[PDB]
Amino acid sequence: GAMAQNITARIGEPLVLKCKGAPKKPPQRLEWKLNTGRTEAWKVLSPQGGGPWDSVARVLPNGSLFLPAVGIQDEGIFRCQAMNRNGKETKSNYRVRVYQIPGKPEIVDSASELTAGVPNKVGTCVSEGSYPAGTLSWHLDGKPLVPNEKGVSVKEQTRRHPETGLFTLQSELMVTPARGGDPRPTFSCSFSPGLPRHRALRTAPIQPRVWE
Amino acid sequence: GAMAQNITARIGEPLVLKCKGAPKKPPQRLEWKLNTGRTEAWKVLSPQGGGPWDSVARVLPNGSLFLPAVGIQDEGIFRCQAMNRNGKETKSNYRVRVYQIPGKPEIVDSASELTAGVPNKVGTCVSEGSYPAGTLSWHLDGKPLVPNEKGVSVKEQTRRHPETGLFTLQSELMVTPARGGDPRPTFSCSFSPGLPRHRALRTAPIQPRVWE
Ligand SMILES: O=C(O)c1cc2ccc(I)cc2[nH]1
Ligand SMILES: O=C(O)c1cc2ccc(I)cc2[nH]1
Ligand SMILES: O=C(O)c1cc2ccc(I)cc2[nH]1
Ligand SMILES: O=C(O)c1cc2ccc(I)cc2[nH]1
Ligand SMILES: O=C(O)c1cc2ccc(I)cc2[nH]1
Ligand SMILES: O=C(O)c1cc2ccc(I)cc2[nH]1
Ligand SMILES: O=C(O)c1cc2ccc(I)cc2[nH]1
Ligand SMILES: O=C(O)c1cc2ccc(I)cc2[nH]1
Ligand SMILES: [Cl-]
Ligand SMILES: [Cl-]
Repeated sequence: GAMAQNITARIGEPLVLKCKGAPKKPPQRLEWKLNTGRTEAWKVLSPQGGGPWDSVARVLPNGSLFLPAVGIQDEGIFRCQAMNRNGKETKSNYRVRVYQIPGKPEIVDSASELTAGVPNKVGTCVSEGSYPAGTLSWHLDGKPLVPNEKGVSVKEQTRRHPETGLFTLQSELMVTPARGGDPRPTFSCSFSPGLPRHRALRTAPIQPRVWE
Repeated sequence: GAMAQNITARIGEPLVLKCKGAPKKPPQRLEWKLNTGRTEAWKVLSPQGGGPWDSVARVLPNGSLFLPAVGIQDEGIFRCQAMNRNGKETKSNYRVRVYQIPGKPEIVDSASELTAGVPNKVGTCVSEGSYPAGTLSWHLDGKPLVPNEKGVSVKEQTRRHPETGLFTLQSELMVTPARGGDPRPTFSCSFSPGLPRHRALRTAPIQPRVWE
């Protein structure tokens, strides 16, 4: 599309979008246009408001668009077009992407005993409540574990909450420890969000014992 | 009072205040308490809402307090008290101060001719639409002009808009130019807001001719 300001809105939280170039108070010649999961192509919202959209998004006195609680279906394009007292036309363009942070990831069914030279199920990492899905990754003593390599194998699984649409991730790690290695390695798991500039969450490490 | 987070809210703009430690969605055991120009001591606001206060401030689904258009009377203390699913009590304390930026200051009735050795009316600086009042200051070639020093005299005036309560400032500068000075000095005027970390606004300079 066109050049836009990217907005990352957290699910459940309010969102205010500024209509640039609008008078600070009524009277106002402005209109918002949005194309989201809630619309069939473009929907026009006006200061006068009215109808079902009043429960989703309303134009504020200063012309900004206000959404009291952002949802998954509010992802999309939000545009404002305004005329000021001097007659200049000003346009605002926002690309809104929504997200939710999962709870802290947890390692379940961890092994306490690993045999070197044979495949071993190390553990299962679980992360619940993310949007977008994001990914789970494993770490050995700080170094990321690369799947399908040095005897490392990972299986992954994704479920969706039937009501909220938030994602639960599950990742099982299997390793074949090399003969003559660290007898007490430290394994950990991290959740990486799908969105840029978002922090990664890490589990408490597990430290099984290995048989050389 | 108690330790608080300072909030500077612009008049006419929405304000969202987070209720820390609250569940992200209803059901919620929280309450807001506010003491502002609108209240007689403390007023309690609840998620259920209702009554005239619904037109001024409402608790959002995530527990935050939302004011669609802040006014002068909204200055004051805003507190939230919340219990989470684990039973921990969390308190939020906000000291809200409101403001409005005036229009660009202007010099009117500026003189084109100053006689050195006698008092001369240099000009009158005008700033309209500020809250809080703020102050007007004069500058000679970048250097601030200190009133009642070196033949400098300033007279000041403050008016209030009868409906909006915003302030209009007026400042008249008189100087006695020293014999043997800059034949074309540059005078300017600046508005300094009453609130900290807010930028100063400066007028276009005036450059009269001075009389040796
Ligand atoms: O209500 C009106 O008269 C009015 C609405 C509106 C929306 C965008 C532009 I550019 C001018 C406008 N004028
Ligand atoms: O009338 C409106 O709401 C409106 C239309 C429109 C077209 C391109 C861009 I960038 C912003 C816009 N805003
Ligand atoms: O029924 C109500 O009290 C009520 C719901 C609702 C949804 C979005 C907006 I903006 C204002 C609202 N008021
Ligand atoms: O002027 C008013 O009373 C007023 C208008 C208006 C529009 C959207 C929302 I959310 C709150 C509002 N309050
Ligand atoms: O009656 C209720 O449900 C209720 C409200 C409320 C507000 C703050 C705190 I700490 C506990 C609370 N319990
Ligand atoms: O125009 C309306 O129906 C309307 C007024 C109004 C005042 C405060 C809040 I929070 C929401 C509002 N909606
Ligand atoms: O979940 C609730 O009780 C609740 C809905 C809702 C919609 C608009 C506004 I402003 C405040 C709200 N609070
Ligand atoms: O109702 C109360 O007793 C009460 C609530 C509340 C919220 C924040 C702070 I700092 C002090 C408080 N006292
Ligand atoms: Cl539609
Ligand atoms: Cl009261």
